[PDB]
Amino acid sequence: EIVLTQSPGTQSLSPGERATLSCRASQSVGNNKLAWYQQRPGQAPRLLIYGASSRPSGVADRFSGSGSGTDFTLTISRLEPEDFAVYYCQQYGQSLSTFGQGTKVEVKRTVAAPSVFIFPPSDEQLKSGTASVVCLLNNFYPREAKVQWKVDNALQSGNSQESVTEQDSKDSTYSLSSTLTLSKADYEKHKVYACEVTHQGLSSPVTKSFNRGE
Amino acid sequence: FLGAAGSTMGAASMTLTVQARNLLSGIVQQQSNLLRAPEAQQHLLKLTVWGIKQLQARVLAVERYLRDQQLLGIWGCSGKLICCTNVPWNSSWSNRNLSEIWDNMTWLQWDKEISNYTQIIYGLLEESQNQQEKNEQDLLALDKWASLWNWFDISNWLWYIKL
Amino acid sequence: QVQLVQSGAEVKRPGSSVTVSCKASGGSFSTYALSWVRQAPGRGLEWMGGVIPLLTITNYAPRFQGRITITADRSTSTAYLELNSLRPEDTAVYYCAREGTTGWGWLGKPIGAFAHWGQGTLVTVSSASTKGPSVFPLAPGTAALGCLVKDYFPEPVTVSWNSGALTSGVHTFPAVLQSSGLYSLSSVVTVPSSSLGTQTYICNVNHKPSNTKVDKKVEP
Amino acid sequence: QVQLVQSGAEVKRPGSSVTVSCKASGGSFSTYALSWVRQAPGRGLEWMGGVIPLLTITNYAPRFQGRITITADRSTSTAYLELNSLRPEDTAVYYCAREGTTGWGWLGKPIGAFAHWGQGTLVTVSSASTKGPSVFPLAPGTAALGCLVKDYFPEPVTVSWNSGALTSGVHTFPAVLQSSGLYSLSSVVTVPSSSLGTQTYICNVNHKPSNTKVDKKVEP
Ligand SMILES: *[C@@H]1O[C@H](CO)[C@@H](O)[C@H](O)[C@H]1NC(C)=O
Ligand SMILES: *[C@@H]1O[C@H](CO)[C@@H](O)[C@H](O)[C@H]1NC(C)=O
Ligand SMILES: *[C@@H]1O[C@H](CO)[C@@H](O)[C@H](O)[C@H]1NC(C)=O
Ligand SMILES: *[C@@H]1O[C@H](CO)[C@@H](O)[C@H](O)[C@H]1NC(C)=O
Repeated sequence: EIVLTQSPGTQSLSPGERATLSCRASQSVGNNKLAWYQQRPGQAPRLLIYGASSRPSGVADRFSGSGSGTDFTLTISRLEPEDFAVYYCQQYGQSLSTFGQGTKVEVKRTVAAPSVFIFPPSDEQLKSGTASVVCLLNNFYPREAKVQWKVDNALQSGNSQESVTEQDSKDSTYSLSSTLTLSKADYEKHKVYACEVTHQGLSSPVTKSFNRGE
Repeated sequence: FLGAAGSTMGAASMTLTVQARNLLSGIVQQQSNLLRAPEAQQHLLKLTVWGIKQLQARVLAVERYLRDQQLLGIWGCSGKLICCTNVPWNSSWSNRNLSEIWDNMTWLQWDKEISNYTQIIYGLLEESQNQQEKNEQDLLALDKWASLWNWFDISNWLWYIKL
Repeated sequence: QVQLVQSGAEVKRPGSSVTVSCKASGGSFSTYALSWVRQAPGRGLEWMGGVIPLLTITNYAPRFQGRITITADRSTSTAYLELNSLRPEDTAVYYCAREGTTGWGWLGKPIGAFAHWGQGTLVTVSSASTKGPSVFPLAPGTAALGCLVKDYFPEPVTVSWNSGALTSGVHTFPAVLQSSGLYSLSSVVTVPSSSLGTQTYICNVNHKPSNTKVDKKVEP
Repeated sequence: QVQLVQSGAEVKRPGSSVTVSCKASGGSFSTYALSWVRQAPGRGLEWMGGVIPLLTITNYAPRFQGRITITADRSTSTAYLELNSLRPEDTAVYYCAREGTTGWGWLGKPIGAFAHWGQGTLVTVSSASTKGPSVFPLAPGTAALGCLVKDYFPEPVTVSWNSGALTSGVHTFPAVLQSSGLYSLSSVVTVPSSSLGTQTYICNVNHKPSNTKVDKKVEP
């Protein structure tokens, strides 16, 4: 087994930057057989460079593979707003194979602070005995941050999972929505619902304070 | 030309990482002096001493530089300076080490190693080049390339690719 | 060109087995290595194994060997994959992919790379049965707002506000394989506070196997 | 020198599975077309599909699909037949086949048709349990006589008369499949009516599933 291990992190580059990736493996693939696979979520993962050197008819020339032996290389000179996705490479050498680890390239604006909000649980689901306290992190950059809820003066981890959108191409920022599940009888008790969010832009953990009643 | 003939075959792996150290072009292109002037002379002299000696040397070089091309033709190696064969290293009794041969042994000492059985190897090579390989290739066409592959008796193709 | 119209996504009881199809169209069903790949819904990609229909050469998986079955039936010109022991960690998208060839066609020398592909369907096992959820006004210069499509079955729903008239500034959030046997979803947009009573923000949801598409008020 | 080493006989139930083997002692085995052909007693060679051990190329007979399990092994020099989900009509001699070779040798071009065989393996699939043979002698112008062996299960019975001395008139029959699935046999020894009194005529029946070697001297 050849554990293919590409290793740049988030390729947070500006539109128009040289998208150079690490693109290595555990050991050397036989006969340099590597294919280059662009991928978008929900679409077809598409071949770029077959044999890691030659490109088919129809694939754009700005895709360009290089390297040999154990670790290959992909460079992309111009960064278009549609190529900002996750990139992999995959061996067709030894009879067993695995794909790339995952490198996301994005639109790069500067670092920023959000407009934080939290939703109280709605009465329409509270009358069924199902509370849901939902935070919101609107128009922040970068995506990577941390969310520490204070539900009755305590840390929560296991009920408030996180749903985070990718970089919306209009505003070039991200959006987070953490959602904790609860019931109505606990909603009659809990007064503190304050997600203490930490970020480059959220240096101090702020709240949008509300209690049981609004 | 001949520039590392005294080196070991590992340092004469250097020779065949270049044009066998220029041996073949020195075979045919050292003719260029007697190619440049067997004819620049405009003199009568009524008789010729070199008219037999130079001519005998010339056609001797030509027949020697064609016997080897025909012998590479007879082992399917025509054109290729370095080619491999289906003849195995047989019961031939100079069985020894790989890291002894291609690291510490010159070409001349290697010729002194296998000075015997060399005509045995030369007779042996064309056997696997022809008597079954040419007959397998003659088999390989008297079957449709894309029509036999339905039988599930596809090994014949596999048999022709392993043995 | 080469079209690989995969069969649709499926729901099924866990612990049982599963079959999927991949009907090719164009090029050649045989003489080129059709194969099969995975990707967990959020992970990178993963190759499993393939088949070559003219000689039924099966090149199977390093780990899933013994539980995978790939066939090739050229007489009706399809290709099936049969996995077993359905489970929440068999949940991945399963793309069917064919090897491409040199030149613009489907007959010349192959390349060794997964050039032409198929649409793919997420092969996700089902725990519960269907469920129509309820949609809520999530109360907050700029008033935040959401329509929580929470604890339903099955995935997915979409969210469009005022029948898609409000189109910019949208921020949906993906459905979750959560810890209740159901599925939840969130979706927010950005409106001002002063236009609460003037413009009534009415999200529209589309849950197609549970059949609930209601207009829902947001007037916090 | 392609020689084939099978396994030993077995008694089983329907629905279970039997791993019978064919170890290739000698001969180029990994690249040649093995076949697994059984023969029910007195009928045609029932082909159950072969295998090439080089890339696991299982040419299947299209009538035993789903019930077959055919693999290969180069290290043990053995292809494995695994007839899962057995039936009582599987009672057959599980021969293992392998194609020949042009020549003049055992390494050249293959010919397709099977040349080499194993020792033959028998399955006796029945839910009746193992029994021991009970012989019952026929009492003696001549008047022939034998020994009725019965109440043995499974097959076979190996009768002996005078420890193999009287070798004429030992009409050796196959055991007939009786009404209750049982079997019977009588090697009826023909002797004249001049020595009906004293001379030894013993029926020694050995049955290796039972390991009972019954001795029985006949008497008028
Ligand atoms: C001669 O042999 C020595 C080994 O001691 C080596 O270093 C040197 O390169 C050789 N010379 C040539 C011309 O190959
Ligand atoms: C081959 O020969 C070298 C000496 O030239 C020696 O060091 C090495 O151990 C030999 N290898 C074997 C396998 O005999
Ligand atoms: C290796 O080569 C050197 C010089 O070429 C020689 O002196 C030495 O004896 C050689 N050793 C062997 C084991 O061939
Ligand atoms: C090689 O052939 C010659 C013939 O000239 C012979 O004398 C010698 O013994 C042979 N064997 C060797 C050098 O091992």
